[PDB]
Amino acid sequence: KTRSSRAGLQFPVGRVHRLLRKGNYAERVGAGAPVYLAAVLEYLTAEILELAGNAARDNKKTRIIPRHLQLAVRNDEELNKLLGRVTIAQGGVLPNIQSVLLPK
Amino acid sequence: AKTRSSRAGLQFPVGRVHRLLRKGNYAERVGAGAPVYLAAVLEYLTAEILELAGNAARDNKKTRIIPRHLQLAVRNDEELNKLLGRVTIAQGGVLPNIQSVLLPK
Amino acid sequence: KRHRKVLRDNIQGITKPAIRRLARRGGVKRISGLIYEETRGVLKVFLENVIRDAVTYTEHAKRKTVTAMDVVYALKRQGRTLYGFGG
Amino acid sequence: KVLRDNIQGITKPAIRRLARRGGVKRISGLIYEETRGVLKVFLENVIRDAVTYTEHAKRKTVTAMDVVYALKRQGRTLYGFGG
Amino acid sequence: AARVQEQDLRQWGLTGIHLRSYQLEGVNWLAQRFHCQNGCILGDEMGLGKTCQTIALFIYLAGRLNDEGPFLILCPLSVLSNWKEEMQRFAPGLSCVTYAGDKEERACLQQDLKQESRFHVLLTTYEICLKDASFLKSFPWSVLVVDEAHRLKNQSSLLHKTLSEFSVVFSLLLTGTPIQNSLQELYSLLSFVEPDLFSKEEVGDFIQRYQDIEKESESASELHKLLQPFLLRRVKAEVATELPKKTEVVIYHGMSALQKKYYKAILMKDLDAFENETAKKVKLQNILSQLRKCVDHPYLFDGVEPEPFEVGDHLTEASGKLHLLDKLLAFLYSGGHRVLLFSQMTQMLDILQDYMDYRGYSYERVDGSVRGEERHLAIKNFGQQPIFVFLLSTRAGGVGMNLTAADTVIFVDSDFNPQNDLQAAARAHRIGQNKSVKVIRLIGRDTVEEIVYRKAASKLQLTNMIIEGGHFTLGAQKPAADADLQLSEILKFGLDKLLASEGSTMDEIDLESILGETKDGQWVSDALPAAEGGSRDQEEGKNHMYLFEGKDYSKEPSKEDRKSFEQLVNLQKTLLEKASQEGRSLRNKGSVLIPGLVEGSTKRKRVLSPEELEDRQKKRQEAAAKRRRLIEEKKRQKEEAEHKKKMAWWESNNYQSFCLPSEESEPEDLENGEESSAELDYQDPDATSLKYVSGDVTHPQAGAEDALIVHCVDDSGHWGRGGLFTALEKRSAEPRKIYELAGKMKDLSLGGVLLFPVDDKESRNKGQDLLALIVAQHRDRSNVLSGIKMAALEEGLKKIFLAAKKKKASVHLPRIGHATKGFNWYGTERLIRKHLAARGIPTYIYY
Amino acid sequence: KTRKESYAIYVYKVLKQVHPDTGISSKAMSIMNSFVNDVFERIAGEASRLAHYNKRSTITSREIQTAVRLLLPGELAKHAVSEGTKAVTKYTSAK
Amino acid sequence: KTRKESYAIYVYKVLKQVHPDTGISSKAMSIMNSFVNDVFERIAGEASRLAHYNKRSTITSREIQTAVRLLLPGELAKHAVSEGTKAVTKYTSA
Amino acid sequence: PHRYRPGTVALREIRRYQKSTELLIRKLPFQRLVREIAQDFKTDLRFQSSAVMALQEASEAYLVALFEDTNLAAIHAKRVTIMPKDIQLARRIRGER
Amino acid sequence: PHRYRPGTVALREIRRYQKSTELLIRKLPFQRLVREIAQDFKTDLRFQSSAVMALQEASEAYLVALFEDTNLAAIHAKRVTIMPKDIQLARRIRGERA
DNA sequence: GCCTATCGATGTATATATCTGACACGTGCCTGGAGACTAGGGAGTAATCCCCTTGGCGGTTAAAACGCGGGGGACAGCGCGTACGTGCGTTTAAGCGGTGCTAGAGCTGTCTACGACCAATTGAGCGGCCTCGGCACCGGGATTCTGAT
DNA sequence: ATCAGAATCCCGGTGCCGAGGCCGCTCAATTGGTCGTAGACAGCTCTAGCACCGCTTAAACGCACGTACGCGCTGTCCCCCGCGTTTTAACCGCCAAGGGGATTACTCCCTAGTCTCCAGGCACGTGTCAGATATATACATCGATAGGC
Repeated sequence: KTRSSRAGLQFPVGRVHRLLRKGNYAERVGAGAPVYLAAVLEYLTAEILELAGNAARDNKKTRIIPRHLQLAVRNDEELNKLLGRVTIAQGGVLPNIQSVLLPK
Repeated sequence: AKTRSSRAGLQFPVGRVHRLLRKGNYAERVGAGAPVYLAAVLEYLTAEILELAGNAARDNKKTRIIPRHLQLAVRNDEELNKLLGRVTIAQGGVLPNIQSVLLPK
Repeated sequence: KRHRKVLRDNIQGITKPAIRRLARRGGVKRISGLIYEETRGVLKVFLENVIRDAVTYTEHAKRKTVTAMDVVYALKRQGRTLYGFGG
Repeated sequence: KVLRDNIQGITKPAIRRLARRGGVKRISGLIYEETRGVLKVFLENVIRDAVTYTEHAKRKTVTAMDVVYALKRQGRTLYGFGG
Repeated sequence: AARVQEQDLRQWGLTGIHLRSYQLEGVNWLAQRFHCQNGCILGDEMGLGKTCQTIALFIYLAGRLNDEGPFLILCPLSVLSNWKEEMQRFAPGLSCVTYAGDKEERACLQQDLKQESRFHVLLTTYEICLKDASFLKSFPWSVLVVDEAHRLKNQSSLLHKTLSEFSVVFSLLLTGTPIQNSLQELYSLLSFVEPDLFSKEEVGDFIQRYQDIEKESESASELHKLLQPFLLRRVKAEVATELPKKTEVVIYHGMSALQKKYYKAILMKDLDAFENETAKKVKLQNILSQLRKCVDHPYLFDGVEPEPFEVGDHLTEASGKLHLLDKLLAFLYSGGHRVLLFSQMTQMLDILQDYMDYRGYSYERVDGSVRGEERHLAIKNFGQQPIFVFLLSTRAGGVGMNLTAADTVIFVDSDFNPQNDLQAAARAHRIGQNKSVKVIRLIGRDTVEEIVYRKAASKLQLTNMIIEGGHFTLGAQKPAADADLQLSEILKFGLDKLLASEGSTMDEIDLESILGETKDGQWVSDALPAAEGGSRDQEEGKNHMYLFEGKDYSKEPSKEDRKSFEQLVNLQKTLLEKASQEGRSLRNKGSVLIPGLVEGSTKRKRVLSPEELEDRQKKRQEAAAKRRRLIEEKKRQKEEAEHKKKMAWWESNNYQSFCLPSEESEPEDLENGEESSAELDYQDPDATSLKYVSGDVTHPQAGAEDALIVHCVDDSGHWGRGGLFTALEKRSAEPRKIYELAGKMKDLSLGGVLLFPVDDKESRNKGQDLLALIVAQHRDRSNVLSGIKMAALEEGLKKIFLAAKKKKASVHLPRIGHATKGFNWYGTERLIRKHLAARGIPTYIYY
Repeated sequence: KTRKESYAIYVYKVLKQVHPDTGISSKAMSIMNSFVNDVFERIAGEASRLAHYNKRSTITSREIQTAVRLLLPGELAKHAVSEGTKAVTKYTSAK
Repeated sequence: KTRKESYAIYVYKVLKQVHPDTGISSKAMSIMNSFVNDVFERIAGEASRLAHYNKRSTITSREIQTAVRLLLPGELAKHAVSEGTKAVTKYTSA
Repeated sequence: PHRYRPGTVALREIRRYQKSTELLIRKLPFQRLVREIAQDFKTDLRFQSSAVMALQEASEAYLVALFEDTNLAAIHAKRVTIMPKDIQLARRIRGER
Repeated sequence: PHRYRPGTVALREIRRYQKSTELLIRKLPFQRLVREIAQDFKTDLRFQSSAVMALQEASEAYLVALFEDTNLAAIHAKRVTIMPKDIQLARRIRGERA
């Protein structure tokens, strides 16, 4: 019965719709618009999450942690592009040393 | 007088501002004092900038203000240069400036 | 002989002197010869992103004519707002 | 009940660890004061806005949301806080 | 020798022409009557090449009878050029000298002809013959030729008398109208032709005896038996063919797999137009353009040419039409034929040029962009140079051009208006064409062109048949709703054949079997091939003007093709459905993505019931009419206010108007009673014709009557320096002052004429001189002047007729452009003559 | 006693889609929740601005598609767009 | 024929106040108008966010002031805040 | 004969263009370049001249600012001659890739 | 007599601090620093602990990014010892030192 | 190796020169700002629980504090010799100037499908809590690195 | 050079409280009805961007070596690091005030929405004079001059 179910979403159609109304974005909002957006947000997140899952697995951990998130973001060039000024708590930094500084 | 701007002693249009704010969906309701305060602030900044522009044109021995004067005025107000740090002005040019390493001896 | 002739790419029309002239306004006294192609590359990438965005606005607007405000929107979105052509 | 000088608490070793994470191999002794100066300017602006938000919120206590908003206004962002 | 052999005439020097069944019979009749020593009249209708036949008669006289001349030819100046040209091209062995021009030119020619007395044929006009009859009489004449001898319809004519005063043995009179509704013309000609057999006095008996031949078959037979030796006349198309009979061909071509690729892709891309009945108009129209491009050439689509863009056969391989055309052109080139190519898309002409370059063929191109002078150069080049192909945009070529040098015409794609194609056809298959012309329309078998043509052809042939037959059975203008259905039917056609063969169906066709016989690189004008009759029970099967290769157009998409379309739509839906039905797809997995929003692109909605459509049509009509009427009235009120400004502006400057108001609304009361041709008896051609005199335009040679000098000016009022303008200032300085005043005072309006006297410094001994300046040009900062407003010249001459008759003053005009070689004088001259000289007003032209 | 909703459950649901067997720390859940909500604001802001530029009262899929294309950098949007439109198709197909 | 509007007359009237006997080019006027609209959007956008942060339905001068405090440079803000306050206290006497 | 020494005229040019308010790129070449690039995005696009004009203004401003930063980098590197390595470093610090 | 040569263990330190993810700043000194700067805008403020943590996180990320740009600028000058002159160029080019 | 001049060359700011469209101003009109009248729920209204931060203790430790010693980089010097500055001429084509053309932007009108508002209602998920083991963490396993061989 | 000998992982086994899962009640997501405007969608009208030719003259192409910069290699020498060695108060565990944030519930004014209207702002309108272009300096630095000391 739920519109989310009707949409095949994980995401909450009614809640998303409510957010769109209260955000004062426009005078009127179509019923499919939240569907598209929710789907997109849902999409994006999981794409991140697989990569995040890959990092935790590579790190021999069963639970994903912020460190995995930092590494994953920078490694999707587009995630880094989209998130160029976003910092992750306990994210740390990418391992990298300049060849000029390396030993003879 | 009828106009709220004259009541505030302003030149800028408070009624237009209130209308624009209402139409801009910034909030569900807009109090009558916010347009007044904003009109005064915009008017102030306008006067501040126009004074610098007027000085630049006058200094340039000219009666008409042009974008060149605006660029000169803006960058020389160090605060405007930061406020407008990535804003570009058409026909503004740049400030004459040459590094000492490049200067002759 | 006149029906068709091969011609140099328009980017080279941003001639070596055009680049030199720009650098001189930038206060550059001496310039290495590798910079002409380097500048062309940077400029092309910059333009590519701007035009693509503009095209996006216009097509959403369902127009066929590209508009200066579309450029304004692109510039503002990219954080390089230009004053002098509209509002 | 008044605070001073703990910027030097971001001592040479504090700065050295940060520089090593930054990949720095040698650190000039002049870098320590340069860093403390730049850091203070950065912090001042963030805190200034956070305070502005706190004041707008009519609060006496500074919250993580004020920090988040300050960063966001500065075009910076830190996930994992507030929300 | 068999009809004094055509070879004997050619051996005697006849070059460049075939004495057609009609021309050969005429020359032999002339030759036979010469053996009988009876003079002759060639009464054949205009265009049968009477010129050619007469030239062959001189060839017969010089070659068989050794009559060395001299021979005299009297002809109209418009044909005198033709006579000279035919003599030079077809009879180079007989020296033909032209006695034409002005009194100074004629004085030189009289000296030259007395110095170089070795001409066989002398060409002169009727007016010069009358003026210099005494000069023409000095030469001992053998045979006299009169072209369009109707000039002799009156024995009292000075021409008839002076020629009767010439020493004549044998006469040949050529006339397109041996009887202009009076037997006196025929008898006057006959008495001139053979005065010994036809005395000058038997005019009354000839008229009276033969006037009722329409009623008397007996008199018809008697007059012809008497005329058989003296008058030859024949009727058209049966023997007297005059225009080479036109041949019409439809060409069927296959398509390449690449074309098929795009066909499938284009059609599949926009299935929604078939679903939304109301969105069909714009969408199908766009699609149709793309389909046309595909049939023409896939490279008409961006990125379809494989990079690098190298010239090669892959072009012909890409289009079955081009593939066929290439092979066809090779044949035509080997056949020495000349081809005109018409297409609506200039874009293909570009590719075609590229192709000509590839094959190295000689070609010219004229489309709507080739400017007039450039266009003259292209035509000139084609006429002089061995250019094989002419690339033409279908809309640009129909206007005035002459391309009779070509024998082959190809339509790549047809126009919306069949009148345009017919208008273009008149450019090459034009009067004067001596080769049989072949007309080609290109169609891909079972392709969109065939379907479009089936219905378009029904409309087009009906329209073309309607234009010559005059019974306008124009296929009714079906509203766009039905044109959308028509387009869906077209789109539902041939689908089985088109898609079931994804490979190229580009069949090699033996062109000659379809094209018919080629003789000396000429198309044999065989009537459209009716599949030949094998007699056993008569079965009627339309080998009429709409059937080519026996194939009948106008017939609908097979029902199966229609079914396959609908099936394909659902099949495409299934692909979309499956992709959307299928689970979540990730990028590291590199899944297939669906393109943008479906309703992103727009869908048109339900049709308001036919009743509601009718009501909205009315509403649309009513709303437009109501607003139009109200708006137009309010717009007029603006014009009224502007008029107030105009009057106030003139009034504020204390200026008096010298411009005559635009008199284009007065009935020309020139005795109201059927405007039938006032028969100008042939007495002194100088009295009603414009008299040209060399001299200064500013001093009219008018005796005692008032004189009206006419000149054209711009609306600036700024007086010119040099040339004729200096002559005007020499006679008076006031024309300058009035012109400067009128220009500054806004008195110069297009077609306005300034009238003021010219007697200020030098006045005639009798009569008043008036100068009329016509406001015909405006010059903007771009300095572009329009031809002295052609419209203003007509209005000015109308005013001059009314003013000159009203004042009964003589009119004096300069010969505009006399010093500019190739200047179009005729338009000005005929306006002057029609409005003044033909109306009895004395007109003098100064050069 | 106070009530506070969040999107974590879908995150977890999604987690099990990408990695049915994988688990996640609270800190990571908080980060992603913040991330989702932030991007929602980005997209909605652009759709709003675009509608204003077009003086349009209603936000629709048109706006979603195009705002998305601007924000999700280049191709990143393509991927999202394909699923986004699909879901809408599903929703509108259903009733 | 379609009616437009801009800040041009206000800019020009202010110009004659700060500098009599001087004019301004149309290009410069366009820039001024453009700048005014930009700043307006900056202020209104943050004020909207602030209102949401506080769940307020109604925007007031307090939000405007706060946005100005955040947006403007360290001293320019002092003058602007003074003028805005001055205008409100003057108007409210009506 | 006469010749100015290396850098003397360069200094004049710097002062001339910095004193000037004029555009430095030829309009028609820039215009064609944009339209050719437009072929890369769509088969059919019309353009306002003012839009192209704005694009040139923004492009020149962007590059000039870059040239200033590049010049600083060369000076920091004890050079007078700018090199691609400087441009790359500048953009890198500006967070441009 | 074994000693690692200058800069060799410094590389090991780089590897250490790049592999670790924990904060490198002394927490209480940073907390005092937060309170100290805030003291300039208002007296007797109260601070959420998480606000201080967020501030510390943001500061570290900011400084580390600066150290990287500084490192590159020194390397561009063919040096390996970072100096304020590098910081000054970097901040100017970033436009922070507008 | 200057250093004080020096012409005069090429150029630059200045004089007074003239020329014009872009700068001014208003006209005629409107359209939307104001001056009304009006309701009700949003922001302020205040009281309150009970929490979060600040206050507060000392311990135990890692950590920072302070120095020597040094070899390598930081730092400058130098000659190499290319390549980038300059002024020459050659040639292209960018500019200022037109023309013709119609695509497509632009407004208007009518009304309907799409969504707005209102409502009943069910159940998704909601706060508060409990259970289990991935992880931290510790001691202490092995491995592999540097500069000393 | 190869190896010793600093110092890096790998590993087992432990034990903590966080992550995942449980239910709960509320309030709102989905279910159910009416209106209405927007947009859309279709129409008609007219504009400006576009395709084309055209002359012109300035620009860039293309010329060359001279020049001086940036180069690679030179040497200098003392500073950040390596490690020791000293000494810190941070971190950490424990308790515990109460300032304050967030919770509760409530009132009245403010702004929104109401209708009628008129006057400030504009688009069209027309003109004019400051700035643009003349033109030829007067007058400054640079080039080599070019000396003398």
